[PDB]
Amino acid sequence: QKVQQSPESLSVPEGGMASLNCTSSDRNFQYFWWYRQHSGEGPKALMSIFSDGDKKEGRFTAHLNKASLHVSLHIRDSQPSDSALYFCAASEQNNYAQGLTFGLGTRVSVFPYIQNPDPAVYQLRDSKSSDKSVCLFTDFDSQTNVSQSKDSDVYITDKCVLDMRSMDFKSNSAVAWSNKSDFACANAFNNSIIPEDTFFPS
Amino acid sequence: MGPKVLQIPSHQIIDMGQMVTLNCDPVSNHLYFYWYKQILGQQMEFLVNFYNGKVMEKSKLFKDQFSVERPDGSYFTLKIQPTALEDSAVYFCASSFWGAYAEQFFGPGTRLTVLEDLKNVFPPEVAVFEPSEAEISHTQKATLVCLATGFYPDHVELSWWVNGKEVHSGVCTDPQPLKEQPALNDSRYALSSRLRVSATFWQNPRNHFRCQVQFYGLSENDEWTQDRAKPVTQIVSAEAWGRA
Repeated sequence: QKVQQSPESLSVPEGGMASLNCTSSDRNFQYFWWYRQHSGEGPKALMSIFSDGDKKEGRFTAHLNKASLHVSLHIRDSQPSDSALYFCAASEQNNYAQGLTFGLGTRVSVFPYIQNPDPAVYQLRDSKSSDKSVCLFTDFDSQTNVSQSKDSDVYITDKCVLDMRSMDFKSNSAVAWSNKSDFACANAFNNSIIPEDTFFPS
Repeated sequence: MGPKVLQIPSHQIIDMGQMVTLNCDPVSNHLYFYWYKQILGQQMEFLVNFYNGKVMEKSKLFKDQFSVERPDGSYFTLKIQPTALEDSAVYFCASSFWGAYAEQFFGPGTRLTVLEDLKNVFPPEVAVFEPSEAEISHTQKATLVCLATGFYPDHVELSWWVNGKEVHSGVCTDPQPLKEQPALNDSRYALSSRLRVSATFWQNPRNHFRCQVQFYGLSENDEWTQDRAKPVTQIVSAEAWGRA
């Protein structure tokens, strides 16, 4: 494509730094931009990067190397709100406004440090049908990877971070469910390397 | 900040070979109007722009099947006809002031799903799973889980309502749905969400929790001849009460 972005995705610890890159072959590109798209929203311009050198706006610094048409974005002290899809976009010079050419984007995920981990797998029963349940793997730290199911009849979500704002408490969780006759929470996350001390209530 | 670009409808399903019109309300005093197409929730492509009553630029992707206009006082519109499976995408409208250097302001997008046949369209079933006594005892917190299952296409919005008002704190919803039968090209989907509250809040029989799933389905104009209820745009919910 005309604009090539890297990396494809990036996980960044809260408070950590991130660098995104954008290269292009088309020397007619004159006006470069960084756009951000939060889930379910339209893209929103973060900042233009039209001039050779650094452009600092708070925690964000865009940089353009006009000679090589290298564009970058550096994020300091990364925040949860920074998790989003980041696009490089460019257009040519013309008296008349032009359509933007976009890179494929980098999905940036800023993950929390779990100060007080308490990894556990709980069984939760359907409020209308107590015979039906899901398994909730929760409260693990950032070092735990939740692997996808290797069993087509077992469904396992990716991890999700929730934020109990008033308590300044964040926690990771993933959910697993199945109608398999022998499914049990004790075995739901067998395809993942989970903490040896994970709590499994009787 | 300031006025936002608006788009109608947020979601649309259409039968292959028909006509669809997507509507955009640009920032009031902007001069340039654009359409873009986003594929698979990532790749973004320019289609066309419009200035002083006429199309200006258009990409190789702006087909003869496409038309745009903006009658005075009316919406800026993109019309597609005849639709094809490949036209399935999220279409974003944008607007800007004068200049190739001008910031382009984007709308929220319209997700257009073109289907070979509408018989595959299904609304979600929804269930809420109550917090575990073990979690309450262990952490003094209480996690509810909502599961939306069996829907197609992937046209849902999930929200949590506590005592009749929507909540965002303590919520996390999967950014992507799972395919229930990943081998099938028309597989139905499942989506989960969590809402976590203090044990003290859950351990109260007067506190009410509802998971709401807005489904965007068939239109009044869409034909339906099957026995099951026409799978129209609708809300499906599940609920739980706290327990002392």
